[PDB]
Amino acid sequence: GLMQFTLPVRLCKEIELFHFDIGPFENMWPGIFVYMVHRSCGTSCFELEKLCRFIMSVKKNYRRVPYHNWKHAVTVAHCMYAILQNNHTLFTDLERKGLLIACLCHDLDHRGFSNSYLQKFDHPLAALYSTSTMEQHHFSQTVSILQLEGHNIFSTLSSSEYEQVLEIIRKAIIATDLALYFGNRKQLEEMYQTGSLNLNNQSHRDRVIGLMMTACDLCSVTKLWPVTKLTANDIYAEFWAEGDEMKKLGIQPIPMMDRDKKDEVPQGQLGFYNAVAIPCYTTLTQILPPTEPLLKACRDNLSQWEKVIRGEE
Ligand SMILES: O=C(NCc1cccs1)c1ccc2nccnc2c1
Ligand SMILES: [Mg+2]
Ligand SMILES: [Zn+2]
Repeated sequence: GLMQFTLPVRLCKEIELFHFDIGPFENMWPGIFVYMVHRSCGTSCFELEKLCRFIMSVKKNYRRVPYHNWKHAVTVAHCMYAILQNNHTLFTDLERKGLLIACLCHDLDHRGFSNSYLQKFDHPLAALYSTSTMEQHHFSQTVSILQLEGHNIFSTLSSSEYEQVLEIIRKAIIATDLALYFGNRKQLEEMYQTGSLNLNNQSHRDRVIGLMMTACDLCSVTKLWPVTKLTANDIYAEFWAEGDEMKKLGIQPIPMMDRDKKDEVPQGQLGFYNAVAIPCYTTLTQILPPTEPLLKACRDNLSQWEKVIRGEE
């Protein structure tokens, strides 16, 4: 009960900021996550024996892939933490619980390949789940880990609260499918401008939670430039592995994924910030004004990519 986690001073201050980097010390990340659940949720939300056992089993089931790894899990959980702490009264006790667990679990057992590559490979997961293949898998893996003896961190919830928390986590993990972002954001942009957006309307909250999930998932573009630039490397390490695996199926991959076409990366990053990142954080700032720093940092990184193109770095 009286056992808090404390970070060193600098982490303790920086962790409250959207652009916080969780750092290179793997052994500190579970502590960081627990610190965030205790501050976001309460010391009371989870039995700490079970939370620790849940965290270390989730970590075990992330793979040693360049980007879609444990560090990404905790980085995405941190971004959700910054949004929840900056919007303290807009979210239920159940949503703050569910959403940080959703983020930590959102890419469980990722192999570093797009849904498109699973479909073209004809992977068994593609037979089992026709759309949002990896994301239906990540939710399935979360439910598997929650069911291990000693891991049900939600055990103290009523029957109905339990079903609600697993529904929040399912929708939240499905929403990380970028293919669903475009429709979701458009619907949110219309609802906001026509003035019909209503946070007491569940269908509306669901959509807003989807946007948050996309925003947290992409939060690499919202870091200080050296973090953004060095994370892009890991992201492209995966894209190029997949491009290589496409060429092994006798399919020329899209330029983004072709390691032969590295030159085109800066322009591809511009399109990504323009088509995806900026619209995402713009719409999110409109619905949740206190998330303006994510839109600001993203605009800043777009400009850095423009400078890279103009040969200035
Ligand atoms: O998923 C990416 N590109 C393919 C698609 C975009 C939209 C729908 S499918 C992508 C591209 C570039 C990134 N740079 C940074 C972070 N995340 C990134 C993610
Ligand atoms: Mg994912
Ligand atoms: Zn992710």
